[PDB]
Amino acid sequence: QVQLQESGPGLVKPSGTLSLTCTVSGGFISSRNWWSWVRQPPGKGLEWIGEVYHTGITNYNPSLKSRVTISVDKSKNQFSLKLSSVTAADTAVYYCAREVVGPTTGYFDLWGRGTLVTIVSRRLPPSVFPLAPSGGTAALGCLVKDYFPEPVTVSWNSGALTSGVHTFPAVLQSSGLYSLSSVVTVPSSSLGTQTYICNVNHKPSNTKVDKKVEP
Amino acid sequence: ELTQPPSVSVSPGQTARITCSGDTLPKRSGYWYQQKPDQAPLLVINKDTERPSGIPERFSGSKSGTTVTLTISGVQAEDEADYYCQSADSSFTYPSFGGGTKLTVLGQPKAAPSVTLFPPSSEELQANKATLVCLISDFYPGAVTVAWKADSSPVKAGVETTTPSKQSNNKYAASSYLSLTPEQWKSHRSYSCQVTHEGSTVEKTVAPT
Ligand SMILES: CCC(=O)N(c1ccccc1)C1(C(=O)OC)CCN(CCc2ccccc2)CC1
Repeated sequence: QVQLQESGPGLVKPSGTLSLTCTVSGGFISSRNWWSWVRQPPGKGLEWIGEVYHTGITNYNPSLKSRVTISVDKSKNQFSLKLSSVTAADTAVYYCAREVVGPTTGYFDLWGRGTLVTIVSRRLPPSVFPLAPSGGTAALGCLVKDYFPEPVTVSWNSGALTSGVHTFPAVLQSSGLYSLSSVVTVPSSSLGTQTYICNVNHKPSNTKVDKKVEP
Repeated sequence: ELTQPPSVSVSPGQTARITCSGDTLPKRSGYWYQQKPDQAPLLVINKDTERPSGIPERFSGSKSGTTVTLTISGVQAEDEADYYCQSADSSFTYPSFGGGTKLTVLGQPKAAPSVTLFPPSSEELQANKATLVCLISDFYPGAVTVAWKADSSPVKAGVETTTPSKQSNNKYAASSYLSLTPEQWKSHRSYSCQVTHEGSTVEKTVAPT
């Protein structure tokens, strides 16, 4: 089956240019389908950006049409999106998609996984604080304090620890800054013996921290 | 150009009807997509009434001129998702999308919250700051109240509490943060987080090391 995968920078400066590429695998760019880009701001609905045929013919959303470039490159079996003069309104998850187009109707029959692109103007790096943890289970965690904008990713032990992990939704404080916590529930017996490290990444401020959580 | 209701709620095993209205539906047809959190949309009804292979038989579609409807029979908790209708404009130049309908499945069993309360980290105190973190998980329905106490006196200032949000197991999670000065933290014998849920309370207490 055909698979689509977006790639490209996840952070763009205001008035800069967003640039994404869709790699098509398992089939050819050359076909009766059209290839498109669709975006979805966090918590909002879908918005179509535009479409391209394998010959290069393009057709864009008129509300974006001056800022959009969609291109095809059959040698690499890819198609790409450039969105110029970006603002905060352009922060969204971007999806590449395949369209099935008939004489009078069309629809979307295949989607990439989506990639978040954030237009970063103001930013603030978080502080990362361990939340230190008898029998039973024990809770330990990491507090990611006072960052902007979203998002932050948290993993544990480089992704080797997944069972018992709960990363809570961030709080928007009255300061206009975000905080979040991530907690692992582990057997109390493994504390003195197993090392626990929370891997925090706030890409907008390039805050990448691996914080050891000890008793 | 395409109109669908922002929300629909049903009980497990009932039938959900999601409508989509638009003057282009007769000529340009309607297509329905299901979208779950952190996932791309998935086509569940093709060209008004066709179900793709691999879509459960409880999904069906119908057409009524300027309106098309997605019907989900015997709704299950796993059907909770956003549903988008899609068509095209009258000139067949551009796709059109509805705003999306959030389908909520009610009838989940009541569940009491678990509470974890953390004191300020030594690292934070060295930064001349203090945050207490109260984490509340695995409750239902998704409404809780949080009350902080210094020793046994209510604390209202410096409290930041999230709106409960659904976890990947269909229960709710929330968190509350209490900011203090290091002096406040060391002055009192303890601080408590009191979490109330459906008239029941759970309380956790922490104290300076
Ligand atoms: C060669 C010119 C050409 O074909 N088209 C065209 C028309 C004007 C300008 C540029 C390109 C289109 C067309 O007419 O469909 C054959 C215009 C519509 N596009 C489909 C829109 C769509 C996408 C997804 C869901 C629903 C609808 C497809 C191409």
